[PDB]
Amino acid sequence: SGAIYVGNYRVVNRHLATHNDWANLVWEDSSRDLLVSSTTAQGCDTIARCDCQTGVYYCSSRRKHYPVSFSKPSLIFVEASEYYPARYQSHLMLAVGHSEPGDCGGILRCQHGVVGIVSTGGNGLVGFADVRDLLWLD
Ligand SMILES: CSc1ccncc1NC(=O)N1CCC[C@H](C(N)=O)C1
Ligand SMILES: [Zn+2]
Repeated sequence: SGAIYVGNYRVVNRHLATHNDWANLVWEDSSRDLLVSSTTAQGCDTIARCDCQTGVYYCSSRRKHYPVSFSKPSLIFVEASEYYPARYQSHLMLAVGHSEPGDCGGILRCQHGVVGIVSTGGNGLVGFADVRDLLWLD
């Protein structure tokens, strides 16, 4: 679990969005596993606008942060799950690092701000949904 809070927006994994997120929907994209909902309170986070390929992510299954080198956002094949059929997920960045399903929502940050959130993983890999291209979040 986990979310980014920026301005009057809450960014979550689309497969983990709540009834309240869908009732206050701003934008969603199943191909990116992202959903953004509106909030009444001002958010605590700021978004990176950069081309960093290194950063640090929070891993809830280890209660720890880990450093990572990650690929540029791209179209990656993701196997079927209880949430989606087998498909290509877009704007996804992969890295070597531990992750389990419940780790989705952990933030990846570089020195400039929030880069994205954990969205996929397996066998020593972790994948992050990029948010740096969503200029309207600011
Ligand atoms: C950190 S998620 C993870 C980690 C380790 N084994 C497996 C997984 N699970 C996954 O990758 N998925 C299940 C939830 C929906 C994800 C999607 N973005 O399509 C795919
Ligand atoms: Zn950066």
